[PDB]
Amino acid sequence: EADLALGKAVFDGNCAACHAGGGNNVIPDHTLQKAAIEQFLDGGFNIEAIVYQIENGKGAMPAWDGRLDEDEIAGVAAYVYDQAAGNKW
Ligand code: HEC
Repeated sequence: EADLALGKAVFDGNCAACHAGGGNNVIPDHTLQKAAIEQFLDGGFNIEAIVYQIENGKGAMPAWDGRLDEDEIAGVAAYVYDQAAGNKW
């Protein structure tokens, strides 16, 4: 599901610290656009993957399974996925 209203509100405080504007801090190449996600998200460019990765915490990335609820797990994923797909980053 998701509503961008909520999803971005989380992003701003939670994700942006690394991925501000579809960026990174730790790995300045792994963004959140499709050219990154397609290869660097184990599972490839899918919402279900992003859901099932955001919670699990791939590599040098905090696991969100206990921070981000069945709501914002959907919320922020949907947000970044839209940006990614659209080129709206
Ligand atoms: C810095 C402490 C991070 C925070 C905060 C978040 N992410 Fe991240 N993410 C980070 C890194 C270094 C990586 C790559 C790890 C590796 O093994 O090299 C990622 C990866 C992602 C991906 C997959 C695509 C990619 O860039 O490799 C996605 C879809 C992603 N991250 C989403 C995401 C969201 C929505 C966050 C807030 C809930 C978030 N990340 C925080 C580092 C960091």
